[PDB]
Amino acid sequence: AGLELPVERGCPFAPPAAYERLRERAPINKVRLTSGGQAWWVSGHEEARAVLADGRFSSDKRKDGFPLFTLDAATLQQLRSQPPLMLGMDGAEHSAARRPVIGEFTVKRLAALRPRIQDIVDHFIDDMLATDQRPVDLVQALSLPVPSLVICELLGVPYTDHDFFQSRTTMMVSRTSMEDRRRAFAELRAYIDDLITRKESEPGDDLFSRQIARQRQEGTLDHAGLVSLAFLLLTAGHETTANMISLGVVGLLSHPEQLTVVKANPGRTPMAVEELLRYFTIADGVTSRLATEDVEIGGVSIKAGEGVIVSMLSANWDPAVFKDPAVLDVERGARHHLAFGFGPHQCLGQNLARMELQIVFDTLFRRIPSLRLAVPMEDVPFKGDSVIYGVHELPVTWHHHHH
Ligand code: HEM
Ligand SMILES: [Fe+3]
Repeated sequence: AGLELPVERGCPFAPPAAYERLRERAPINKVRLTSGGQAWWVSGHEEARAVLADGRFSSDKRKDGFPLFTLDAATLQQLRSQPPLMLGMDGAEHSAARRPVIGEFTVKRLAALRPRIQDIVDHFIDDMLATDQRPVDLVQALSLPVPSLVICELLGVPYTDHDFFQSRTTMMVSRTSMEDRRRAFAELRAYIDDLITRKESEPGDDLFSRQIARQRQEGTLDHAGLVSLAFLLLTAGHETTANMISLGVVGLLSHPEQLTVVKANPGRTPMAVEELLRYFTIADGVTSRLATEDVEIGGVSIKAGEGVIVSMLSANWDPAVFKDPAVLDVERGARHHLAFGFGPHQCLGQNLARMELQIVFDTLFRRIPSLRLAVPMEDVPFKGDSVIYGVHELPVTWHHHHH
């Protein structure tokens, strides 16, 4: 297996065959990188947690040797042409960047947000129940607009702007035209920049306001840093969630017995959302690291300066922790999944995500119980060649009845 990673996700109900055969060989294997390099590939679940929690495996893209797995040469160069992202800093510097935002995702904080989320979901579910289309693309009706608007709600954009925020955000993930996206971000970075300025003078009940207040009361303002935060949040939480919604439906639909459980008792939904996250693990290899020291792990001696890639999808399908990992079992209480990562960088909005999905799945199947795929499974175009797994478009329908 001189194989060169990454390997495309060809089947949405089983990870690349090569992945399993790699784990069967060892918890950690040195692999070939299509990008040209070479790096360590962690397939074992225990080792996955190990590295992701071990600070010796840096996430700083400013370091020579950082793996070009999910990164371009140009993408790496861009990151080295601006301040580091939270997703790219270590220890103290990281902590300092995360502490001031941890509060925006507490149980209480997110609790007050719930209603706003429900309303957004209900709205689009409505728009669906009134479409003049035979088949409807669940991706453009639900998947995309929901996470984006939920986030702008969080940041604090006025309701009177949802349409704008929805169109630019949606285009920033456009499939065609590298310029449309560029033009999308552009118009947004402008909106957000001024929106914040407005907030500085007469705030409200949003993240922006609360942030501007802390910086003032604490040390001093950082307009750019705040503008940067907004995008970090939108960026790391829009497509991931969207794709999770898409795959969540397809997964639930392709497993009736499981869908009935969720549809029968909504209290079982939260645990179902966890199984769905493990099952698909759409962030698979975004957890690339750069060893800054020599480390003995997984029975392998990793030398400093070498790249380390943690495969979350591989860890979440590790049979040594998840009995029959190949089966979609909403019932299993198997905690410890890594779809959200592990360690210092574990997903900051993992709970906002859990909330969205939970609300989306319940509402969707409660309001449109007979929802089914408008086309055969093999026809649904999955984003199997994308860094973050998902589905390009998902045609669907339901039964319009009479009494
Ligand atoms: C919906 C599915 C989502 C998945 C699967 C997901 C997954 C992840 C993963 C795996 C990481 C760690 C990456 C690494 O360590 O290199 C991460 C980080 C992060 N995610 Fe998400 N995420 C999701 C949604 C969100 C949402 C909704 C937000 C909030 C807007 C969010 C905010 C973040 C932030 C800020 C980080 C960086 C944390 C840090 O640097 O310490 N994520 N996410
Ligand atoms: Fe009726």
